[PDB]
Amino acid sequence: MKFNPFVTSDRSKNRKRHFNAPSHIRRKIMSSPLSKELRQKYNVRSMPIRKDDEVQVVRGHYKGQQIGKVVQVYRKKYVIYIERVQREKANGTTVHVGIHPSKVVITRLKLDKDRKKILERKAKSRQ
Amino acid sequence: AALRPLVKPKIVKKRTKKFIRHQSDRYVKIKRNWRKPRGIDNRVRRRFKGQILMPNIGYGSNKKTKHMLPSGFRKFLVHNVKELEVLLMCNKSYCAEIAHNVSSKNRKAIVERAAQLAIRVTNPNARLR
Amino acid sequence: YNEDNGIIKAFRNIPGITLLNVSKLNILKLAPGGHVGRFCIWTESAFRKLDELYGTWRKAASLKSNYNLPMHKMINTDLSRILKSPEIQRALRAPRKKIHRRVL
Amino acid sequence: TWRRWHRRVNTTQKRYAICSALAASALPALVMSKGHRIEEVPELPLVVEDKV
Amino acid sequence: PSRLRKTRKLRGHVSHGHGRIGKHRKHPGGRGNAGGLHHHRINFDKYHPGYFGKVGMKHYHLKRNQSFCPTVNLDKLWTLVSEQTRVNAAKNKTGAAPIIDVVRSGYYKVLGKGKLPKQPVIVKAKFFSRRAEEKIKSVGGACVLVA
Amino acid sequence: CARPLISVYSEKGESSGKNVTLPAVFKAPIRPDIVNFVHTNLRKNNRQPYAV
Amino acid sequence: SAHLQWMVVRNCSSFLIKRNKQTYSTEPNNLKARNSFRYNGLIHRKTVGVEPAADGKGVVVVIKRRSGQRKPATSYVRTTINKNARATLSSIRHMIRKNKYRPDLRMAAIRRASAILRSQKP
Amino acid sequence: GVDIRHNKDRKVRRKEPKSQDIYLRLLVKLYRFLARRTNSTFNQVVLKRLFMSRTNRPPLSLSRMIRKMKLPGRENKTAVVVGTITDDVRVQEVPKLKVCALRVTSRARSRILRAGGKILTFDQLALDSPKGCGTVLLSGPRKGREVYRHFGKAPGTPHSHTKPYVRSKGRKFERARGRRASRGYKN
RNA sequence: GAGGGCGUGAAACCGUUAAGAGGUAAACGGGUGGGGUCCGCGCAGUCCGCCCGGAGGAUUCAACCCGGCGGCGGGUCCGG
RNA sequence: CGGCUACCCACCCGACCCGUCUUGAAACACGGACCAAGGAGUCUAACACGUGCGCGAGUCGGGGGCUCGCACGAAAGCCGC
Ligand SMILES: [Mg+2]
Ligand SMILES: [Mg+2]
Ligand SMILES: [Mg+2]
Ligand SMILES: [Mg+2]
Ligand SMILES: [Mg+2]
Ligand SMILES: [Mg+2]
Ligand SMILES: [Mg+2]
Ligand SMILES: [Mg+2]
Ligand SMILES: [Mg+2]
Ligand SMILES: [Mg+2]
Ligand SMILES: [Mg+2]
Ligand SMILES: [Mg+2]
Ligand SMILES: [Mg+2]
Ligand SMILES: [Mg+2]
Ligand SMILES: [Mg+2]
Ligand SMILES: [Mg+2]
Repeated sequence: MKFNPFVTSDRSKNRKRHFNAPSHIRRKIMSSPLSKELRQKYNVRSMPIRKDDEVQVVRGHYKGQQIGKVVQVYRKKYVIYIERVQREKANGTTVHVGIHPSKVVITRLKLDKDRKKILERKAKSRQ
Repeated sequence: AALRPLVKPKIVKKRTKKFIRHQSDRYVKIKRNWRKPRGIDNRVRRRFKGQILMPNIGYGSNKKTKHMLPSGFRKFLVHNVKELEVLLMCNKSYCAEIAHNVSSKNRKAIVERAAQLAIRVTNPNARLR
Repeated sequence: YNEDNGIIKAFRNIPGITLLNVSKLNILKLAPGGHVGRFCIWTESAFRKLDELYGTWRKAASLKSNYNLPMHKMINTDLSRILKSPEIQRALRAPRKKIHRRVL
Repeated sequence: TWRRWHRRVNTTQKRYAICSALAASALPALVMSKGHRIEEVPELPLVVEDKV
Repeated sequence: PSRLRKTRKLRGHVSHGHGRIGKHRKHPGGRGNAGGLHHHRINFDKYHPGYFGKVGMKHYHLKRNQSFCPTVNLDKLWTLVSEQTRVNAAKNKTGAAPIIDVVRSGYYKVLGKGKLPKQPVIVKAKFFSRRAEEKIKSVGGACVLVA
Repeated sequence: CARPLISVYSEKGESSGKNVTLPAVFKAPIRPDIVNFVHTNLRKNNRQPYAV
Repeated sequence: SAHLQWMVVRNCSSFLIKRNKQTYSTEPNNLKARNSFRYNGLIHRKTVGVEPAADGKGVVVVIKRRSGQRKPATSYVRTTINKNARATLSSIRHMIRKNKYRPDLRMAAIRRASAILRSQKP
Repeated sequence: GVDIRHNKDRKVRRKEPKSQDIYLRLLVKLYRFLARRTNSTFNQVVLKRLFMSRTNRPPLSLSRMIRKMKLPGRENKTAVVVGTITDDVRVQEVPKLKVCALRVTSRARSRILRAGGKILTFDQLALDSPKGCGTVLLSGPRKGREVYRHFGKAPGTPHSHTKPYVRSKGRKFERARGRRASRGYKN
């Protein structure tokens, strides 16, 4: 139950801060859980996403065991795009299909210096 | 030929017309519901013959046979199994009727439990596959 | 309960539950919805402190200053017991039960 | 905005209602007739230890 | 309680409980107390006798503070002091009497009433009516003034 | 006035030897008028001015 | 305190269904459906009720203990009877009549047991 | 048509007690049973005074309830009051007497028991005296209620003796025209 | 049957189809009759439940006692 | 085969268009082409009376103070030297 007098239970204010949060908060909102073997290996529940991961879909019309690479991230649309997930139009042109990143399981990361630092902050805080 | 309840007599209704509102025929911004005309000139209040008849306490039905379906039961709405099982004691006078917002999946279980307990359900075969 | 020691932290987020002190009672908690009879669970020191806090009919309340327990309107009130005790049925007329309907 | 929102009750009636509600909480047929589940519960006025 | 209000029941009637002929408009007679001499005198006289005019001396800057003299009766005069005192002082002890000080309770003037029991007492007050002074000398107590 | 005993249930759920005499509040009278009245007026106390 | 509990529970209580017409008490230990005083299960000090066995076979009978109120774990003692419907009907007749325990509502227990046995058989 | 006589048969009596109080409803049930199964007019009067409202069950005072039992022939008779009893501050000494009444106040119960008496409620009164044998019914001062000193034919015209409405009983508030002879008229 | 002011889409009104009707403008109330849509009913075969007297098998009470638990009802207020 | 029905049609008899001012309305008195939504005795102070409740020669905390900073707590509870 909410105990701060400085955070809102209010539906209007929460939806407004959600749909108008800037990009460096939209990164935190578009966050994905890690697979259970990788959370065993790294001791961390969730991470922000980027351009270069290896991604499996857990629910949708496109489900199960299809570990592909992300290519674009519209933070404006709260949508990532996956390389295997396609659909043709009428005119035979393929187009990526929108997947919200809560329905996304990360199987491999892209390792980088800031990702090592974020991962170490997660492990140090989970303690 | 379903359950054939207790002794229900020849019901008289004293009028079966569901009395109409004055000048509801002439317009369509007047719906058909009854409403007491309180004009200072109105022929319905003055009770001229050849005008419509006001409802009053004389037209009331018999207290023996108030709220009687023609099958012979008194109706009682039901949502689920417990409120069906309240009629386990008095089935031969009071029929059950499944509410309109009950889904088919629970509706067939209700009508099956009612068929076990021998309780009349007035709409048993609607909303099926 | 009385003498808060951490029972609020324990019972706090079990849903639908109410946690509530003795010296600060609520009618809005002890009868939610204006119907009497909410189930309650007490504690030893609380359940001993009740008779100090409201008294008996013989001694006044010690913690609340001027307050006694209320007056009681009917002392014994099993109406079936009263009507089927012999002191009333000595002094009754008779059961008159012939219907005497309309004669044509 | 100056509608008479709040209402005052006498303190003796405020205490009388507390006494009446606690007295109604003691009878088992009242509290089952509100909607709780006391069918397999021990005594009515439950009183646990101070270890709780 | 709009649901218990008369107005919710009065719907469907044309004049809403104020007549078709009369028609409650705005302010028929006047406002407030209009026509106290002119056309409401049959209400003002016969329902408020004495409403018009001056009577007394004009007293300027009156304080309800100097004229403060509450009264206490010889009925109430015992229960300013606990009843243990009147029992012990009435249980044939000696010639002595208890002192009841009404200025402690907050009463300045002791008026006379009836039913003063024969038990003698000593009363201290700022003022005394000769009725109550006779009653105290009749039961056998004494009157004492203070300042 | 009939004042029964109540056995104190331990945290395991078993009645201990400790017994507390029932206080008289659980013998007080029961008044749904006064409970409903005071409940109504305290609910009136629990609100704000609102959209004027 | 039976009449106090009745004057509290007869309206404004739980259960109580008032829907299109007449009231149905719907108490969980009741003989008939009528929200009435003689046919009451929660309030009286001595109560009789029957229920179906969860096995599917037989009729269980719940009789209130009378030895202690304010103790609903032990207040209701229950038995199961699985017979040829005539011996159980006579058995519930003996258990009502030859005890002092509620000489009323014989026929309430009997009719409810008879209806539940006919509903149970095919 | 039948009756050129007017319609005024429906009496304006109080059939059910307008209060919702449970204990009062149970007393109504019991005394209605006694008034239709005993044929004693004492039960009729107790039943009507239980129906009767908050105003017309005015509180008895302890001194009047003493004086009406000091009358010759009422020592063993129990004084029964419908309504409440207030303790009096006037009289000193209270005899032993038994009183059956609704809602006796705390100090009144205190000094009745200090005198050594016994009070009862109406269930105990029914269990003792169902026909009300040996009971003297008492009544409270209805006309002493202060609203009844506004009611008359007028507040001033044939002397009227009936206390006109005013805010503050002082000078300059309703004293001048028609209350004294030097200013206009006098009543 | 959601096609870019695109959820749900009412009424006044209009088009078309289907039915019926036509000199006292149309519309209404009481009373019926004719037709139509549709419901139920099974269509000279629809009543059911109990008890008692007859023709079959298959079971095990019960009548009687033993054993056991729980509860009712009263008594010495025994034991407290 | 039975069926009331807000379906339609036939026939007999009764049958003037509603609202309001008015002694008088079908009026050659006024308003109304049709339809959907909005649309009118509320709130406060004060008084009087009836009613219900509590206490009772008292009664009232409505102004303050008291409790740890906890959603419901702008609540509730307590003061009486
Ligand atoms: Mg908002
Ligand atoms: Mg007219
Ligand atoms: Mg009228
Ligand atoms: Mg007027
Ligand atoms: Mg006639
Ligand atoms: Mg008339
Ligand atoms: Mg749509
Ligand atoms: Mg659309
Ligand atoms: Mg045609
Ligand atoms: Mg005019
Ligand atoms: Mg004219
Ligand atoms: Mg007109
Ligand atoms: Mg006009
Ligand atoms: Mg015009
Ligand atoms: Mg509207
Ligand atoms: Mg009043």
